[PDB]
Amino acid sequence: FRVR
Amino acid sequence: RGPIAAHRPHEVVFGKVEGEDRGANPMDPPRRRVDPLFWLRDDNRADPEVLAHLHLEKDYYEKRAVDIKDLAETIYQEHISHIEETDMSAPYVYDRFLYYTRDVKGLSYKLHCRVPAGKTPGEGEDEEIVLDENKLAEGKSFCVVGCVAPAPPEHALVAYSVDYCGDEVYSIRFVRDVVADKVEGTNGSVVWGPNAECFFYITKDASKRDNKVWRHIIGQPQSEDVCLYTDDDPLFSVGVGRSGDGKTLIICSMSSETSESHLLDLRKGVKHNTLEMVRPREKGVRYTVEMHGTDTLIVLTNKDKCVNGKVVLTKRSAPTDWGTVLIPHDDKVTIDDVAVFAKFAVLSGRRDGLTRVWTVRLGPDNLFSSATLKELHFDEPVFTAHVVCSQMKTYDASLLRLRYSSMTTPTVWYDEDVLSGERKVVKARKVGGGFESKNYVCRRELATAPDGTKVPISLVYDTSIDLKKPNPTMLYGYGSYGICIEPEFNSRFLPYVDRGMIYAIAHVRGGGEMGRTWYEVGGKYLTKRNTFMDFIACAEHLISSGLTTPAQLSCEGRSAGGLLVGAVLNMRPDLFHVALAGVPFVDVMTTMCDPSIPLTTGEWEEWGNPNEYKFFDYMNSYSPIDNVRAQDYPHLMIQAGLHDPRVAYWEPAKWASKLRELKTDSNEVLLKMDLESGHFSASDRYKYLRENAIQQAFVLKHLNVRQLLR
Repeated sequence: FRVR
Repeated sequence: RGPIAAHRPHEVVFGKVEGEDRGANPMDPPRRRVDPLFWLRDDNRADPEVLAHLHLEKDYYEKRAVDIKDLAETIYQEHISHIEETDMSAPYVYDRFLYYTRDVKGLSYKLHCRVPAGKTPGEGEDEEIVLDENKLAEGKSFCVVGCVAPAPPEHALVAYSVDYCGDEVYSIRFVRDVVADKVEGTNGSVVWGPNAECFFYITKDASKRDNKVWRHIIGQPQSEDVCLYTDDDPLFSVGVGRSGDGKTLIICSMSSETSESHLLDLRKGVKHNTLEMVRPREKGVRYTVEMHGTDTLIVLTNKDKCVNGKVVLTKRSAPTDWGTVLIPHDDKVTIDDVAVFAKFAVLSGRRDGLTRVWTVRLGPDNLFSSATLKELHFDEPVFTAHVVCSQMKTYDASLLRLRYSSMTTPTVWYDEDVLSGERKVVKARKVGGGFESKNYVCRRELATAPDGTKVPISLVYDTSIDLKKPNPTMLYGYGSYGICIEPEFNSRFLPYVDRGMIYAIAHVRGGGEMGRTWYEVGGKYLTKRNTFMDFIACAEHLISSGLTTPAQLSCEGRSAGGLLVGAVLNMRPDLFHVALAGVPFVDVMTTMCDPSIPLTTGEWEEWGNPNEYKFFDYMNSYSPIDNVRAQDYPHLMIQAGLHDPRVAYWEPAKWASKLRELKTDSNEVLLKMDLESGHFSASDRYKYLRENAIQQAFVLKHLNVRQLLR
């Protein structure tokens, strides 16, 4: 919270 | 051989494109190139030609996965016997209640239960089952709950959010339909106003960006909700939170290198909507805000070249005055964030490449006292700790909740008195299957990067393997975003270490293990190639120190770590015999140029933006798909998910077809596509474990190790  | 998709010519453009938004300063005239496999992208996930191609791949996969079905089975059971099927979590005070989660032995989803303040947590007469995820998941392929939010004081209304396909868009609903309100298209976060009168949520956007914060009032059609805050800047996402005392709401914007906050007064009720700017965004400046009562703002920030952070103290009324510094910036200490309570604050961060945690008290003056900083003591030299904030529900509290772990020690949660120092266990994790810590040891080597830099390696192995000869090893990597792969306990690796293998985490730059700079200078933008070269360095160290040889060495990455895998197989494929890449970010140029793919504009401030001269060539030199070439690669399994809102399904799909197309070796490249799940899934079940088992099976198969040491 928010990524690869 | 294997499936190879057909080439259909499509030009992809890099630079300026009328009508589209390719960033502040894009190339002109633009550059073009052919991507013969562009078609594999369908935004609607419905194309017949595509779905067909995925069948071919599903066929190939199943056809080639027959002879590990039986080992993956022996390994699922190990998993189960390590997992503890009937369980309770670590119960925490939230108001007039103790809250906790529960698992039951046949069942795939947690229960969310509640017990009144002064009673005893456990299945019983006192226990109200707030949500039963199994009843939610009833005859559905996919089911994830984002949030379970009861409404302050009472906890009569409880709201929750649910995604049914995994593209990570949520509806918000209420338990047992006590009320009829529904909220569609949200990020999942629910934050409450006072007295259950209303709450706050966050809608997605074009390309699934979190760009808006809204109020929802009970008794109303979503259509009547008031949007409080938009950020229109494609580089940013909006966040939202509640102050300790719950009288203040916190709205922010976060790009990768820049922040902004606002405040809203909840003491003035549902029709009061005017915000209070904190410090206007200034490029390069990041900062996070936490309230103490209604007036004092406690700001963690990187301003004035304080890269690892400094925590400042200011007033609501003069919120740009940051001359008062509570905790000053230290070169060797990173501060990742603060939590603030009535009587103190927890700082979470880093020193010596391990997680650390400090506490700060008020003085006799009733104002925060620099001189009261205490660093919290832990027993093992190499460990992992975080404060659990999702369990600190009480502003007046004196007990602070921590999760503590090491690659040797199964997890513990426990309370600790901020003042006294004393540590009671709340829950210690039990591991069956005859496991014991004393069978394992974990030490830290250091590899040498081509530029002299020392890259840390964390490793664990069964104490009884022979170290006087090479051993089969798995080397795992991340390391983007500033995210650190922790040396914490994880049962998931027991199947490897139980068979005489060495499990190993490469702490590459891009990570934040060694401080914020390990990421911002070391591994990002025009120094992103270190991620890959540091990794390669760790692996050469493993070989020349004699721990392993490449025929016995494997590697694993996921998401951005998939990127790491794909680059590293492009460069030094000879170092590995077998390789896992789950949900792998690999079609870098193509995705990164295009604003419509769900995470691209955020990450123009991570890898760079290839619509720009500054970044085109560099990214090209490591983009995995773009660097596939005629040479041997090792056995590789790729795991993808159809509704993956983070790494698009088509990405690994192309990379798998291109590998098979160009590769001159004859090892297997299998690609597992769960058409039911997203990014994180594989699944939200016992099927997660099933999925994970084939992965280990595939590797152990290729390593030629099957036999436990007990």
